[PDB]
Amino acid sequence: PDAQTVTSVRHWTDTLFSFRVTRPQTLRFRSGEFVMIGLLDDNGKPIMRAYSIASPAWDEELEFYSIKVPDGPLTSRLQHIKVGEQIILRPKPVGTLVIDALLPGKRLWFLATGTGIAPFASLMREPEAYEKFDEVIMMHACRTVAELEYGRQLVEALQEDPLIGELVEGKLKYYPTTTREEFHHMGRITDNLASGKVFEDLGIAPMNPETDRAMVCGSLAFNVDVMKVLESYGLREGANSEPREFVVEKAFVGEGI
Ligand SMILES: Cc1cc2nc3c(=O)[nH]c(=O)nc-3n(C[C@H](O)[C@H](O)[C@H](O)COP(=O)(O)OP(=O)(O)OC[C@H]3O[C@@H](n4cnc5c(N)ncnc54)[C@H](O)[C@@H]3O)c2cc1C
Ligand SMILES: Nc1ncnc2c1ncn2[C@@H]1O[C@H](COP(=O)(O)O)[C@@H](O)[C@H]1OP(=O)(O)O
Ligand SMILES: CCCCCCCS[C@@H]1O[C@H](CO)[C@@H](O)[C@H](O)[C@H]1O
Repeated sequence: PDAQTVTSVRHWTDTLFSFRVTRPQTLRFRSGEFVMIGLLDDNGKPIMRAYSIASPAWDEELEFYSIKVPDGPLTSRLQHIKVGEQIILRPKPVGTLVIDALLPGKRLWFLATGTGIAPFASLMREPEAYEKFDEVIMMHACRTVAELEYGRQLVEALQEDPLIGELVEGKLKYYPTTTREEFHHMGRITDNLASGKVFEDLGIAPMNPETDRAMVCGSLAFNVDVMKVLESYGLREGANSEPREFVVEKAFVGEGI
């Protein structure tokens, strides 16, 4: 188990923060995968938790998007982490949110809620996504506007980039929504896909197995409800052994805070 150093921290809300750490020279992974990271308790025993790598495979540094669960063994501590301090990292990537587990196609959808946007923060900055697919749709649903900030700034920086800010724009469509606070676009991913509102707002054709591929990341309940909506459009679940139209992964275990 490696010990890497925090090089920067940013707090978004009273329950969300992101940070970057040095990457082990040897660590290799595919954008979208996750690894175990953690801290030591008081007796010096490791407290490890799965975490999607929020940064792309080519990024020399590792990024993470994290929840804050006071009373949560890991994040009650991790939320206090400072630049210069370190985290325990098991350099062994895994996960079902890899491009290789999807049949090639034209449109790739990223469906996420809460911190579930983490593996897509990585995949949206992954070159392969824009060369194996013509369009990338990022649907991010959270309760408030503030919880969408991390994703917004990330997406904004890609579209404003002097060199590719225009190459991405037009190919990457950002569709954030809130379900509690007022915002120009609201509603759950499931409802907006079922009613067809999102196809409407983005001016695109309905979803179909022939052109559409999807990756889902949220609570287990979300994942289940989303799978039903996807299957009702013709798409099917795939895997690395038998690639299909969509793949899913739990954003966290339990009902979530
Ligand atoms: C494949 C996989 C990947 C994950 N990737 C991330 C990630 O990139 N970032 C991240 O913050 N977490 C991620 N999680 C959750 C993560 O593993 C830990 O649960 C998180 O670090 C909280 O740990 P804790 O010890 O502070 O609280 P825990 O005791 O683990 O959880 C207490 C409760 O808080 C809630 N909770 C935990 N994590 C979240 C979350 N992210 N969002 C909303 N509610 C949550 C759940 O109800 C949980 O039961 C991932 C989980 C899995 C299974
Ligand atoms: N089973 C589900 N299907 C679709 N959307 C969900 C589901 N469960 C929660 N959501 C939504 O995902 C987001 C994050 O929720 P949470 O913070 O509780 O984990 C919220 O917008 C929430 O919408 P809503 O507020 O309507 O439940
Ligand atoms: C020789 C032991 C190296 C431990 C590396 C993994 C990080 S461990 C981590 O470290 C922080 C300060 O760095 C502490 O504040 C925190 O409580 C502790 O869990």
